[PDB]
Amino acid sequence: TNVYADSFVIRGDEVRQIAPGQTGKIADYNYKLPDDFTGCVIAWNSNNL
Amino acid sequence: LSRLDPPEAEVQIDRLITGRLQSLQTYVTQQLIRAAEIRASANLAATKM
Repeated sequence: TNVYADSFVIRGDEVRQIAPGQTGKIADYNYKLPDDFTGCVIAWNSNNL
Repeated sequence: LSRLDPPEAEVQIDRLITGRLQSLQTYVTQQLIRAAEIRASANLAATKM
């Protein structure tokens, strides 16, 4: 029906916090995914930019 | 519910739900069989009266 693309830049080892049911600082206070999240999480290193 | 977060708690709650539901279904089936037996006995008693 629709697709929402959420764009942000994150520090490396805490990228694992972006997933359903995760706990952690980014998942807690910055970007919480729902436990029944349907979608894809796409990330890449951006030290060049 | 006090020890675990919702995503971690859910898998335990599902096991408890399945177990208790199976126990309750077994109880209801046993009660149905016993009710059939008692119905036969009650029909016999009504005929005897």
